[PDB]
Amino acid sequence: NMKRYMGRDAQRMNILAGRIIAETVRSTLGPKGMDKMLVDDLGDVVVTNDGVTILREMSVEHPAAKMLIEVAKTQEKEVGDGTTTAVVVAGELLRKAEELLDQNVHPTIVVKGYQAAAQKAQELLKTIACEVGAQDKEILTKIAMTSITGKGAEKAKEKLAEIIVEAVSAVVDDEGKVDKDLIKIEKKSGASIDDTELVLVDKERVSAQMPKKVTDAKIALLNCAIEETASEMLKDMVAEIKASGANVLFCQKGIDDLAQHYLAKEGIVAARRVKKSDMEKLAKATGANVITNIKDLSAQDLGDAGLVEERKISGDSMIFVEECKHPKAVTMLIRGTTEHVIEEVARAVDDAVGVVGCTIEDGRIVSGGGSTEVELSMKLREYAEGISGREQLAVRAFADALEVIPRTLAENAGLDAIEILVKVRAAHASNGNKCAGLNVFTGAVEDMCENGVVEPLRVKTQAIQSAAESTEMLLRIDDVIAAE
Amino acid sequence: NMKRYMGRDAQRMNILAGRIIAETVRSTLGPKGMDKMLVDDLGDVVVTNDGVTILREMSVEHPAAKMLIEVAKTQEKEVGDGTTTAVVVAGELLRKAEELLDQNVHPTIVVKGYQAAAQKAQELLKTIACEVGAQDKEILTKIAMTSITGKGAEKAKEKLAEIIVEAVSAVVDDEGKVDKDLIKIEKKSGASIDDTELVLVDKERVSAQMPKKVTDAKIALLNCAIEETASEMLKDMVAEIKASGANVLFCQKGIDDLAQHYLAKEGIVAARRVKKSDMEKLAKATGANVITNIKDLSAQDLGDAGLVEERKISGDSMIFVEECKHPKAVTMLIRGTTEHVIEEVARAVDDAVGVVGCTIEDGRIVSGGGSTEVELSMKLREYAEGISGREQLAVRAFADALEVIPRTLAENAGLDAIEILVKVRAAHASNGNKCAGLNVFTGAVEDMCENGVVEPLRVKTQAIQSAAESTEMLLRIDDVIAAE
Ligand SMILES: Nc1ncnc2c1ncn2[C@@H]1O[C@H](COP(=O)(O)OP(=O)(O)OP(O)(O)=S)[C@@H](O)[C@H]1O
Ligand SMILES: Nc1ncnc2c1ncn2[C@@H]1O[C@H](COP(=O)(O)OP(=O)(O)OP(O)(O)=S)[C@@H](O)[C@H]1O
Repeated sequence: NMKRYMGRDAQRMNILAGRIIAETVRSTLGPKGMDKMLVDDLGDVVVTNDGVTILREMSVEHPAAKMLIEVAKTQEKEVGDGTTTAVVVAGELLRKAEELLDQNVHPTIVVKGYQAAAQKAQELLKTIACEVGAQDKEILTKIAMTSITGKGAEKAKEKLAEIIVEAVSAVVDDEGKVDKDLIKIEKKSGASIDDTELVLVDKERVSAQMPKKVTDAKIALLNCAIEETASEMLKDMVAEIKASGANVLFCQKGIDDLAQHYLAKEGIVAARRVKKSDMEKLAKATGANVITNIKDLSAQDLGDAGLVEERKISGDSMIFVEECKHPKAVTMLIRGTTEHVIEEVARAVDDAVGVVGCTIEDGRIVSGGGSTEVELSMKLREYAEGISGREQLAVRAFADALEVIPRTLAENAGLDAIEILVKVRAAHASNGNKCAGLNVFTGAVEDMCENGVVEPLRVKTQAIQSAAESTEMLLRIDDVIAAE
Repeated sequence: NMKRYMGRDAQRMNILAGRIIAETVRSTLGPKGMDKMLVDDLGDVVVTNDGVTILREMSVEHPAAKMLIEVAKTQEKEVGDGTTTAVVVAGELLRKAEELLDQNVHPTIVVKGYQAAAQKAQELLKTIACEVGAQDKEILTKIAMTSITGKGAEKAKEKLAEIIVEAVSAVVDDEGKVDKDLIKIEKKSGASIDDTELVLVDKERVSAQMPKKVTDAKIALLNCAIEETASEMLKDMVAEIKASGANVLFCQKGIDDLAQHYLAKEGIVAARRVKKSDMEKLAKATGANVITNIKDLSAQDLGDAGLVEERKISGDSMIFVEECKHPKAVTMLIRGTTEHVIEEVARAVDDAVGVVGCTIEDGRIVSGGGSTEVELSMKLREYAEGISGREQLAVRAFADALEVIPRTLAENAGLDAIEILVKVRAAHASNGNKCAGLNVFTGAVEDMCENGVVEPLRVKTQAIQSAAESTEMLLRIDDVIAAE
């Protein structure tokens, strides 16, 4: 009772389960990559190329397959971009492992070489990484351009990348990290995509008596109700909010009609029945605390916004909580034709903000298009030469597994994956180039540094470490116990 | 009509047929190699380790398998030793080929790299080959010792190798080739193996009147009968033999009683009804011509032997046709307990004569025990690095196939074939040793030059060229037509 596989039947069962879900997202990789349509139980339709969004919301039930959905989940959490690359590598590390397992090479000798090679791979990517001065805006534009590319070439327009860099360099708290929460994202309609210019609550003001737009507003987020009868029992409740010094008031519950007069009598603007999702947004953006008791409302529990304005944007009158000047907080009015386009243009900026923010924090970038994958592969095979024992073959299989990304890039491009794999490999020997990679549009092998195809070092370093540590643990299983 | 396989079903059918007969002789290789027992239709039993004798006399019927029995057949014809090694390599070249065929790499790109690598392998073995002065007898003893070893360590005794070298160095016709036919092989009984001292016709003299042993005898080989009635019609026939000047007469047919008196009257010794097999032996050893007419018997059709003597060796009185002094022809009295032992001690010398004769003619030897196989493998992988295109992978597969012999040597030894394959490979890098190989008795990797494990260059160069040319032709078949 109830389900168990023995030794060889357990090792092959776990390796096959990791490889089968890896091939599902193997075609999505590359500028000429494929998209996936997922239809669940509800009949809800969604089409996505992003590797992490596919694995999370689709029906997966195999025990070994569920463990590999933690690699991409910690890839989007730590980096964001490179969720597809982190899964495919892990699949190839299982393919090169079972080739050694059938030859009676012990799994512990395999895990001995796999860890030692991954320990060396991290201390080899450091040299081949180029240093990008934190405010070198011409390179930062290229890094942002490389991030928008991959989701679409038509999305990658010269003017869009210039806007993103200006926002990230402004929100840097000297010295000198980058907080991604400081940039506010707004999703509005209107014939745009190009009209995109450098929290939005779907509500109005509780009374027409209240004014419309402050400068340097203090926002009190109340979870508790400000309620009553007919005997001015709210004059205390209104004065308690005035005691803290908050001119803006976001209430999650209902505000009574008597309190509406008194809050407007002071000059304080209030909003009734704001969605619970929007209340959690306001607390983290402005730096506010959600208070569930009006008696204990403190002045240090209030958030700080730059510009609060009830604009009638796209017809609807909504509360524009953003804003600043010499600004530590920036708002991005991401706009497009249909809401489904807007959300995609919103997620495209999410990756573009991350890479520029990572470049400022680190300094660091590596050549994309399967360029640094070849350089690291040839440097680890010569590293394997100086290792005595059976653990050498594990390092050799680790290095031969690194050539999967440049191989799969040709698989989805149209060109032969066997011919180019030799052309780039020969163009890495001795010295040059280190930056030589495959350009899917041109066809021939080109220098990626001059093409503008660059990705942050964290995209490659995290993806290797997350895939290595996962495959090391998966090769340490010989018995599977699955009840029910 | 009648049998045909299409494309992929034809290529896999021919590769599998070559590999299946390669595994049959794969266990025979090495000092700790296995023997094979073959029972045919007649019920005749014979046990042999020699790779070429197995493939020739056993029941083989597959069309693709019969073509690979021409490699070892031309290995024993050209070299002698290394018939097993020539087949196993050809099998691995088919295994590494079908790995490329499943990846849609075209067979002509495979044959392009396989030929170019074999062309380089021949011009890389020339440097790693050591020059052995033709009369350097201390090394020639080691080469002879290495030849006797492989068939048996108990066969390999110090005194035996010293005897062989003296015979080969004497039969050298200056300057300066070695004729293997000049050394006569005799198979006699008696408690020996150690009593082996540095044509034998199973017949006597036709008349007791005839003498027994000449010096510098001229031998007339007659196929025609010297026959008669009762009216001295043989006085012409006897005088016609005397006209040529031959004191020794070997007759294949019957000699009549009247001619027996007249031949003995002259002093000419004759023998009646010598086996047809022995007549062909006498013609090639002494340098004689088989004449089928007594009227045309010429003096230039007579052979020349050193010593002809009717010894009563081992009880039986047989004609000892050998012999010399300052000798261009040498006789080896190979002796043992049972006739089946004698024949094996006779075949063990056959390999020992070849290698010493090849060393005098060439100069040349390479380290055995899978030593030069590793050196050539690492030198062709770096040679593959400087080749652009898909033909590189064919050279890589050609070089990776060379490590089969050192791998199979460990397979039959008892030690791990995965662990040692790394130990020797790492001990070949940069410079040293070139002569590093596996010693099956010691276990650890040792220098083969100091151990005395050396083989002629022709053993390795012929085996590669015979296996490469065969596998190149076999990869050029896509349709099989087999009628009946
Ligand atoms: N113009 C280009 N030429 C060649 N390679 C490129 C180019 N633009 C991007 N790349 C490479 O393509 C890969 C990115 O492909 P994507 O399909 O976006 O997958 P990912 O970034 O691994 O994961 P996502 O984006 O989170 S789904 C990286 O390895 C880039 O270096
Ligand atoms: N003492 C030794 N230590 C290591 N290798 C050895 C030793 N003696 C011989 N060898 C190697 O063993 C191989 C010879 O093995 P064998 O089984 O005799 O097969 P073969 O010579 O290929 O074919 P035969 O003799 O014609 S059957 C050669 O590659 C030798 O260099």
